[PDB]
Amino acid sequence: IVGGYTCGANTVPYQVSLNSGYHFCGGSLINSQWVVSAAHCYKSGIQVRLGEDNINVVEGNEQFISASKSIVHPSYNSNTLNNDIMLIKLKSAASLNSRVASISLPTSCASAGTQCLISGWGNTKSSGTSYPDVLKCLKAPILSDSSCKSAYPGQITSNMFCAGYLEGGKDSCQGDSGGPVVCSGKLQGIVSWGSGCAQKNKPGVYTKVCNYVSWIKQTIASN
Ligand SMILES: [Ca+2]
Repeated sequence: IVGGYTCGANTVPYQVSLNSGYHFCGGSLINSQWVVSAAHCYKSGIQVRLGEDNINVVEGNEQFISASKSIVHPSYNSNTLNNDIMLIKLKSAASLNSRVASISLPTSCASAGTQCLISGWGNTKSSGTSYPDVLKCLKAPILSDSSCKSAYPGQITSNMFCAGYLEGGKDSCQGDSGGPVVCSGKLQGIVSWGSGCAQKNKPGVYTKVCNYVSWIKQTIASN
C-alpha cells in the first residue's frame, strides 16, 4: 500500500497472509475453512497465516494453517487477468475470534463513489521499494466504469473495477495482490493489477467479487 496508514494490529481480522517461506500475497477469510485470493497468486505449498500484524514477529494471535486445496477460477486468463480469483481451502478450520474473523460476501455489487478499505503488506513506495512488516491500510473510493476504461483502454472487463485516486499518490501495490477491498462491511474486491503503483491516471484495478458469489458458494458447498 502506497500513501496509506498503519491499520493497527488485528483491526482487519479477515486479512490473511499467503506464505511460501515468505509473504507473497494477501487473501480474505470468508469462513472458518476458506480463503479468497487472486488467481495470479496461485502456487503450491501455501501456508495461510491468519491473525497477523507483524509478519516477521510472532505476536500471539496468529494461526498458521496449510492449504489442503487450491481452486483457480475456471475461466482465469493470466494474460488479461480476467477472472482473477481463486479459492483456498484450509486443512483445518480456523478458530474464529475477535482478531480472526470472516468477511461477508456481497449480496449486491458496489457502486462508484462508495468508500472502501484496502489492506496489505505490499510495497509502500511508488518510485522505490520498501516492504512493511505491519499491515497497511488505505481508504479509497470506487471509480466509475467510464473513468476506469478511460484510464486503461481496451483492458477493463465486466469482472474488474477501478478504485483509488486519479491524482496518484495512494494505491495498492506489488505484494498486496489477492488481498481485500471491503466496502460497508462486504468483500467487494480483490487486489489484482495496475500500471505501476500510485501513478497519475493509473488507478488500482480490482476483481469484482459480486460477480463470483454464486461460484464461491457452490464451490464451497461441494468441496
Ligand atoms: Ca506475526
